[PDB]
Amino acid sequence: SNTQTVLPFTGLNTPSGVAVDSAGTVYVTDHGNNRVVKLAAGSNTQTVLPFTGLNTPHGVAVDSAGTVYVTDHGNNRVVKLAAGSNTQTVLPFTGLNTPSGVAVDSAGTVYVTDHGNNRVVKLAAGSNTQTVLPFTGLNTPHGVAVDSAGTVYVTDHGNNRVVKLAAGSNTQTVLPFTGLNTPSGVAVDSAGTVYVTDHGNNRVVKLAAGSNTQTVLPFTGLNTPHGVAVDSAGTVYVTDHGNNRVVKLAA
Repeated sequence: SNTQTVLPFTGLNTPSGVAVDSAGTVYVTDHGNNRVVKLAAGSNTQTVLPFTGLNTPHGVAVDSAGTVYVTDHGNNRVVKLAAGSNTQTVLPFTGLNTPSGVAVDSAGTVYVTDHGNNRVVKLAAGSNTQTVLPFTGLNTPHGVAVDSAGTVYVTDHGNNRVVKLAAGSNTQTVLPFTGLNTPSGVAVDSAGTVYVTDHGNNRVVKLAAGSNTQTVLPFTGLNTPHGVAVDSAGTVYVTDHGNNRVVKLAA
């Protein structure tokens, strides 16, 4: 599409993460206001999720049941809220330092970019002890995403690259993105297309599987975009952080 839509969130300040569930509900981390807000598809009014004690929250993810996972970055913790629940759960990660991105796979495993420790950790559903993914040489990583085979994608923000790690592998792969001037958000769709937000170039780029064709999505007027999400219809959502808005663009 060459039509982008500003979602009717209101009063955002320096928003970071965005996520979209199978029903089309959109969640955004309104980082500068210490809140997480959501818009149901077609809804006119945003609602603040009843998280408690959030401080400069960053990443957000949502699973198939509508559970919302948020990196409570200012508190070095990750919290989740089941749909309809008023009582958040603090996930039992340990030793986090300014965590950023969060993702959740089909098995309910939660992946967190432990940005301040240059590592990515994961926590299986029902487990109380995280594992460290064997990425190497990361520097201030930001976003994280996971596909259906369990392959994990991380934006290695400080090294201006996007790297991926298959489940059970020791060798990470640098993806053939070009001209990145520091990446932030990442997402992956069912076709294996990888989407990245490019901070210094104020743009969202996607990488087609196999061909490795890179295309700049025709968003316009972006200013320091942060989070990116993609829904089942292929529509791309970006947190336009510098402009305090969330924008979407159909394929």
